[PDB]
Amino acid sequence: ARIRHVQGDITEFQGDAIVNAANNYLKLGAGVAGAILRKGGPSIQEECDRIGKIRVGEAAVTGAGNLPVRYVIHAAVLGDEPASLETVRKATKSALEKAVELGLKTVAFTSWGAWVGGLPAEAVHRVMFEEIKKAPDTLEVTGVHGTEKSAEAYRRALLEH
Repeated sequence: ARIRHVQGDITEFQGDAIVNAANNYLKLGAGVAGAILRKGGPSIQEECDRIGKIRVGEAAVTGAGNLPVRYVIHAAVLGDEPASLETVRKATKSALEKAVELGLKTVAFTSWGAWVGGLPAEAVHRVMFEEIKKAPDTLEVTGVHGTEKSAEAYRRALLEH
């Protein structure tokens, strides 16, 4: 799938879905998840509770409440097991699979930086980008970054070569 990198708040993404990095228990806390629970509203955690625990490396879909997407795809990168490059690979793949199953066209991810601090940053990026590349061209993926400097740096890396 094609990727485009922009600066923004992922909770303001106007497309079909956002991916929320998650624990496998599917319980929301602070950060992106906190913005989701506040701006999305109570229905998101309520539906996560309905789904129940999933395995690390899996994903699960909820509605998005008052957010301007249709779905939140929760990607379980850690929880009852630690994050690894394999859990990152699996969770990314699983999230993309849910998007494809739902027949979606536009899906946003963050860098997942706040979930992978003990892993090598460049390898995390490589694993995620490889999974996104393998996804069908029926998907357009947006990488949402906190700053313009970072968004542009990610675009720059796609020239290289």
